[PDB]
Amino acid sequence: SGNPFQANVEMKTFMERFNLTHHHQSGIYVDLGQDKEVDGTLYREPAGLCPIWGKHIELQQPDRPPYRNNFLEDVPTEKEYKQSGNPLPGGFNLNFVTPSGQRISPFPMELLEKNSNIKASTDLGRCAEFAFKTVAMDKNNKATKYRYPFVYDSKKRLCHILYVSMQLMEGKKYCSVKGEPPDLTWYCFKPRKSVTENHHLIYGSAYVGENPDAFISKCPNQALRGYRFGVWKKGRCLDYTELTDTVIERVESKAQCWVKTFENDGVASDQPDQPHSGGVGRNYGFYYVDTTGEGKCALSDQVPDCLVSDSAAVSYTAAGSLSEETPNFIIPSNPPTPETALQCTADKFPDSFGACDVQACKRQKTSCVGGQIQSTSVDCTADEQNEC
Amino acid sequence: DIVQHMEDIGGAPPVSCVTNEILGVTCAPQAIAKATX
Ligand SMILES: *[C@@H]1O[C@H](CO)[C@@H](O)[C@H](O)[C@H]1NC(C)=O
Repeated sequence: SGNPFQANVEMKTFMERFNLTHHHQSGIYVDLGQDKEVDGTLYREPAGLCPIWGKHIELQQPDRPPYRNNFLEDVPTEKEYKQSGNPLPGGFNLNFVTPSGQRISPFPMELLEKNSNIKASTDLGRCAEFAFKTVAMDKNNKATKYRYPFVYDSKKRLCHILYVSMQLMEGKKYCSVKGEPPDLTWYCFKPRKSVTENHHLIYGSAYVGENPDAFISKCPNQALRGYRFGVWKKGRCLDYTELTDTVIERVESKAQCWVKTFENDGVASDQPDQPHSGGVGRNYGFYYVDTTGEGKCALSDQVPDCLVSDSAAVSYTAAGSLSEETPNFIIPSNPPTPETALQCTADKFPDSFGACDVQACKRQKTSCVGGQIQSTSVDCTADEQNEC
Repeated sequence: DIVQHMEDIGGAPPVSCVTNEILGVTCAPQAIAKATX
């Protein structure tokens, strides 16, 4: 102990943004964390408090008109499905309108930023709040407490509400892949993140809008450059590569690692039986270059409580973006960066060394380099090595 | 059965209208495909 990353309120608050069981509190790959009654039937509801950057639902419709394979297309009308045949055409987007024909979805950010009811301080927050402020009506035309999930398109600046809260459909008894088998009503679909595509899409439960500025300080929105996540054990920060249950793979790029923190088979997921992960899962990882120059990806389910300095590493989570820098649409109109939380000055922040961990024969070294806290494990002293 | 299976994977209520605090009540202008709900 004497974990520098737990040493004071501000550091603790900083490191807490990485704990997806603390604030997000639901599934990531599939989020169905809540149950809501509509008209006497209980339904599963996306519930997570953090936006999932880059998450989209990839569809398996036939590759031909009228099918667009794009979840952001309107849900299909009965007449459209009659014309297409199987499977269902269209996408997940809510197509409802007011009596004058104004669409609820997609809804332009340009209207949300000048509306007195919308209190959020960022564009993402305003989309999330719009989603929170939308509820299903039941068969008596009464408001319920059931809320559809949203996708923010930060490229087009459009807020989408999804009528389809399903995120994963599979099994050849239920859905077809590219129209095969042709008798099936549903096409298959699954959540994806991609090394190149749809980074500008952000998927979330409507509950991201419940306290719509909260995600800015409580969610790991951006990748963290320059550090590997680790856990504090035997007096020093062990990065995931030192942990037994860690999954380590060679990767050709950092982006592939970011995609693996979301797609790997242990990511927090609520998909069947109705599991509630509570955000527990293998959601954390980092790209690093190992000592022989190979690019690797380490994935773990251990929530990080310290960091190991490594200027060529980048730490990702299942929830966050590939981007390492705060984008403009989450900066308040009016929360410290990693650079700020991790800042030090050389003459105020002396080197410290912890006790030798005689099992590994290594000790913690914490120092200030380049105005930023460094945290590594170094060789023990000669005498200490006697004890190893 | 098929209803329990769909519910377990997030199949949503058969809803024709939503209320939004900015727009008020908003409804499908044509019947939505039944299977969607
Ligand atoms: C993550 O949050 C959960 C629940 O809030 C908590 O029990 C756990 O201690 C946290 N883990 C940390 C800070 O490493």
